[PDB]
Amino acid sequence: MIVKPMVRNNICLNAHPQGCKKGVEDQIEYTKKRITAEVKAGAKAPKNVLVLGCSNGYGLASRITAAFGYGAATIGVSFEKAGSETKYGTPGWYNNLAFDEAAKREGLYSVTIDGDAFSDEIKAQVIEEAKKKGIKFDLIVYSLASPVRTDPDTGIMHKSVLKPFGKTFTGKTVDPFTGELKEISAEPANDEEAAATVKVMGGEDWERWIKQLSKEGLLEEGCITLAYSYIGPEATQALYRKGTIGKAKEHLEATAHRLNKENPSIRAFVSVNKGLVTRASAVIPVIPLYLASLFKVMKEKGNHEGCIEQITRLYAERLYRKDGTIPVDEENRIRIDDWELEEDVQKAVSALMEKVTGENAESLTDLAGYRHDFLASNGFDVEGINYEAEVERFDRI
Repeated sequence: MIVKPMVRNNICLNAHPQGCKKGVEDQIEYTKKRITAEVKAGAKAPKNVLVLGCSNGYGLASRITAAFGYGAATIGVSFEKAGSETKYGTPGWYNNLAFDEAAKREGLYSVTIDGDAFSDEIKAQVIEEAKKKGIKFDLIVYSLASPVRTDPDTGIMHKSVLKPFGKTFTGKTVDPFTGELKEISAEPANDEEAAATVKVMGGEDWERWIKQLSKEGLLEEGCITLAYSYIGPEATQALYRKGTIGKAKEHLEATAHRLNKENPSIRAFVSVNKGLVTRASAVIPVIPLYLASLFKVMKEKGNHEGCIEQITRLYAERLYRKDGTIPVDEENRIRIDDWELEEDVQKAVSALMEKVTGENAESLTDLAGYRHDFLASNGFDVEGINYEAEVERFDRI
């Protein structure tokens, strides 16, 4: 049948198999052009990489950059739903298929483990595969993105929330598909939601991954491990700084800190990345309007980045530099949101957000870019795909 996007409750339910494939291929093509012999010259390189949350976003870009930019062997872990002949798989499933197929063609070692990365079973499968091939990891990318986590020690499921503390957080927002400006709110959270959010979005599982791998002797001396995060603009501080998200990030930072203390042979960092369209963006106040404005400003300035641009820059200009350093802020965090949080960028975005109305939104902001990023995450609206051609089956390509 002809596959078109199906969005319900601000979520794209289905996925285009060929579109997802093309999306992966485009990132690979960029990486080959971005990470050249000259960029790599005189710098170290990853060899054995573990990527947790490898099927989309920053995780996918991290695996692609490591594999197709540096030639590294990668083990990827993600929790997908398989396609089947008549029903849809998750976009990450098709992405993983595209990646492994491309990696095989290049002659690269690539193994994808599908399952709950929060579980000890999945960790066991990783350790087993690593033991089998004599692999010691020198780079571990933690990019897990889930609203829920089942505690491996208790079996209790925890649900994260995106809410402030004390007062209700209210701000403008925009529907990129209709162009309508709205006013939405996030109610203040309780102690349970706060603890649960830290349980899900903090650094517990990350540290658990590291400690288990270290115990099995699967970490190379000086192994780099990163957990991706976000700080955001002043307008959203009520959530990302002082909200439930803010507490989770604080736990993430304290975790990277504790990791370095107990493993003198390791290099752990929180990597603060730029803002991007995510599954949860739609329900967050301010965020969609900010991002649409941010995309507009940064594309005009020439410093706009997507996932693959962000991560290739991360590898080339932070992790593997010719000077052998790893630049961090005053809190020992890697910052690649540095272009986003430039004063000239933030002032332009702030001025832009104040001028946005229902009549000028499509013209004043990059609603087009927002729609593309939202759709491309599921394989829709990507260049070079017919879309008027029908998909024969959904368990392939």
